[PDB]
Amino acid sequence: DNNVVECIKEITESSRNGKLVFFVGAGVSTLSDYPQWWRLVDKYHEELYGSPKKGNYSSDEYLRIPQIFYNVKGEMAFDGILKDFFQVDKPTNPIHDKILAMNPAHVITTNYDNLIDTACWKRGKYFSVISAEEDVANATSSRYLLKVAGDFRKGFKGENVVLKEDDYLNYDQNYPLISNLMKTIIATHTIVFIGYGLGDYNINMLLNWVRKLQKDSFHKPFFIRTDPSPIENETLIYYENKGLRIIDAASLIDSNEYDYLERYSAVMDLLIESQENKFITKDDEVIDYIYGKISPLFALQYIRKIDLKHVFE
Amino acid sequence: MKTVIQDTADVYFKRKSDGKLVFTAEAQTASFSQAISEEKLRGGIGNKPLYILKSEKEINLTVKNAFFDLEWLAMTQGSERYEVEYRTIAYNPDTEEVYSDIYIQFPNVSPSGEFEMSLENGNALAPEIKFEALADTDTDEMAVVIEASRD
Amino acid sequence: MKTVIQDTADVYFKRKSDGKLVFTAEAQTASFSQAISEEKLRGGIGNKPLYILKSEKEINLTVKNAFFDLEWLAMTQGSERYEVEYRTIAYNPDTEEVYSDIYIQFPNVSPSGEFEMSLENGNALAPEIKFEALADTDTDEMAVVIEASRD
Amino acid sequence: YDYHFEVNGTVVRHKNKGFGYMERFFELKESCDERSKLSKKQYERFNALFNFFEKNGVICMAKDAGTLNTSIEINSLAYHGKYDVMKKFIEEQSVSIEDDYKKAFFLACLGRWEESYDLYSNIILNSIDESNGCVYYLSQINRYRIYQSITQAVTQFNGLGLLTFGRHYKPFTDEFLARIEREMTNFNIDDLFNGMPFEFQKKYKILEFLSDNQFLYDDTVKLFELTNKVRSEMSEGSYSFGMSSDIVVLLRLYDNLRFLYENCLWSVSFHEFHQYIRNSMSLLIEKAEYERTRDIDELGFSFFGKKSGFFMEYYDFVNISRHFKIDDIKNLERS
Repeated sequence: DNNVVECIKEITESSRNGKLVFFVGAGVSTLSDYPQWWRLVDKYHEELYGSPKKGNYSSDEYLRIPQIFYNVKGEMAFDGILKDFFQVDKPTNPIHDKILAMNPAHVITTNYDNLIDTACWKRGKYFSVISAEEDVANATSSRYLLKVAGDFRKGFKGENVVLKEDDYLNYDQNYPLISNLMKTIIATHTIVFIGYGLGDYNINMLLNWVRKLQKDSFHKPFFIRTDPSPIENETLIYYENKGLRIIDAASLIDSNEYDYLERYSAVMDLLIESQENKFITKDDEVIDYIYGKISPLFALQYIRKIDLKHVFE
Repeated sequence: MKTVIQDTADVYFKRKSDGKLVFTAEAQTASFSQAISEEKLRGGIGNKPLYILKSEKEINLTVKNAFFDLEWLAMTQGSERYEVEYRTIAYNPDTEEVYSDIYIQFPNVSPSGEFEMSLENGNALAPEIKFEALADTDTDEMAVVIEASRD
Repeated sequence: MKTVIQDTADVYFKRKSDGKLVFTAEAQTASFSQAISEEKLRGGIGNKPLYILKSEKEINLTVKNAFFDLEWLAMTQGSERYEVEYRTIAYNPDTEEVYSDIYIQFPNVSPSGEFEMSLENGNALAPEIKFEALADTDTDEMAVVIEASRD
Repeated sequence: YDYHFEVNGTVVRHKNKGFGYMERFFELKESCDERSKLSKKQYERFNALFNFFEKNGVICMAKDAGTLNTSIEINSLAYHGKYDVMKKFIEEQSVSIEDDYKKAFFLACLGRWEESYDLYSNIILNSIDESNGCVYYLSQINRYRIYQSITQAVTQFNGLGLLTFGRHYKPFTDEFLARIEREMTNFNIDDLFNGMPFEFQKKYKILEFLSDNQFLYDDTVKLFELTNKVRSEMSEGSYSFGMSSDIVVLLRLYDNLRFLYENCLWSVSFHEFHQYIRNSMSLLIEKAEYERTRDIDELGFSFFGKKSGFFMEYYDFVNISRHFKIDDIKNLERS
């Protein structure tokens, strides 16, 4: 599709300029046997009411169940179940390496884990992790790894991760530097979203508010859709009017429902690999490419022949 | 248009027992170096020697290319000599017209490539291959040349 | 203690008609050259002569540390052609003991160095400078040499 | 850039507008009473400084420089070609992370290129928990060099090796090759020293040239200039007092070998590194040959009335036996 061609060209161009920022959702973390949110909520509900919930967790229930637990039993039990659930090491999956293959200047992540940290360190590109309001001043390198949702580096304590209703209600006061750095990151870069659903209320409101502010200067971030069901044109139109740009993996490849790894790998390989000019196509798209690279060299009077090896990458 | 002037070449390997084709269309370095010498030998006894022709002799050759030949290299991917037949042309200086061709033939070649060319930056291919001219204990061999200029 | 071994030198210069010492002391390069030649400049003579033994001859020299002077530099800031002395030390190889001093003197010198180093990256001072053993018509010149080791 | 360290361990003033903290240290070197004028703590700091400097070949201030007999020694077991003791060493149990680095280089040397990469990936994960800086930075560099080696090896085996050995020998498993292309897919080495923390960027700046290619360019150009110098002097009849232009070549070569062999860096086996040693030793032997035959008037021998004679020692034989080819050695044989 021409639209997918434009998306790919834009993202690659952003990669060349050192202007690509990846955004990690729960999909990347689910590709390494990391226990998902719903298992944690099921655990909490099982302790609270002696049985798991029947039916899908409503978006309000995800936030309300642990509020009830924290209100009733207290900090100790919540921390204990957190310790039981999240004191497990896991190995990195290939998508983690693929994310860092594009060399993103900064990486955002709403997953609480530290898998992306190990993935960042194994490759060799250092990032100044920021997860508490203390770290913001202390950041050394110019590259950031923004863990908006708190981490366990300082202790498996409920106070250090956003997991109860009041945190999402009081996110503004608790981590406002985080909010400000976030906003400036989306504003002045090309952001891409991967492994992220479409239901997190605070993030979606944040993106809507970003669009509302920036008006026509809002360089629209990119979204990778990876569900096996192809995206509906009505939904596509609605989210396009809302102010994003959708990339569907289902259009790219065909696979089974549970082959999420295949889909993620396919879209990421299409992005990196795509080095791209291959998209030339017809005859008269050859001169129009050579021109764009050679014509700037007309203010100079003569250029060393072998030196052209630089200009053509 | 002012000054430089260059040329070209053509290389043609062949493995014996059949007409197996491996070849390079060019040889830029193509460093050809004949060599003959002698240091010391002989017992210097028996009064009359009645002979002496010892001249050792050996030939060196060099080629660059990236055409190991497209099909049977991949066939064997998953020692019957490597005879080469060099070919080129020569022109009359007075007229500068192409009037003569040259063919160079070697009957028994043995490849001895230094298998440690691990270099430190990604190069423009150029896997230079160097060759040694080999001879059995029978006769003849090494150098036979074909020459045109029948005009 | 394994293998380098080094030594030392020293370079003194002077100005004629005064006891002025305005120049370096310690030549790092300290390369020294002597040369004699001949040509066809006398390619033809009236014969029944004797000879001239021209031989041209020349001496080239160079030193590099600088730090000429400050008192005499100041006095000269506000063409006797200068004279140079070289002093080195020599030791008996059998005993490796400091026993002799080598004295060399060149009466006429004329420094003429390439007054453009123009180097792309700044150096650590040391403007290497060269000398030619000038000569008049009178007598002697070139060099006079003295030796210690009166032991 | 405050001072300038010559290749002989001397020091000269370059960019100093204040106190000469080199000069004070070097006068403290000879002043035992002042060495006794320090606390036990400060005495220990001076002792550590003294040991480091004496191991680093620095001697004294150039103003007081006399006759300097600098020592040379190469201690890497790989240099001496002890392939059995190293084999015993690898099987032994690792103790500290430095031992892991040394064993990684040893695995690299013995031609077992496979496990070297895996051990390097192990140490790169396990390194930081001890809060060490240098080991990680060097471990990534060694990793990229060994990856270049593996890729060139597989290409070269496929290209000419099939004719060379007669069998398409596959030394590396396919999944390993598939991985190594993935991990270092976009690795452009130039940024490696520009990505590490600022704290690392203030301590070990001296280790910066090992990232890009320039570390074998800077010394190669200096060897070219020195070669031009000695070649020009060789055809004038000139005599050089003190240090000739050729002793600097020997000193640079030996210092480079010490730095690139003791630290267990893998750049030893690359062709570009052999290129340096070739034209270094060739120049040295040419200089010896030229000295062996010439003429002097009276003072020629009076200048440096002896020679090293290029007594060619054991290290010299090791170097020539390693970093040459037969076609190279016959060229020196002719002249």
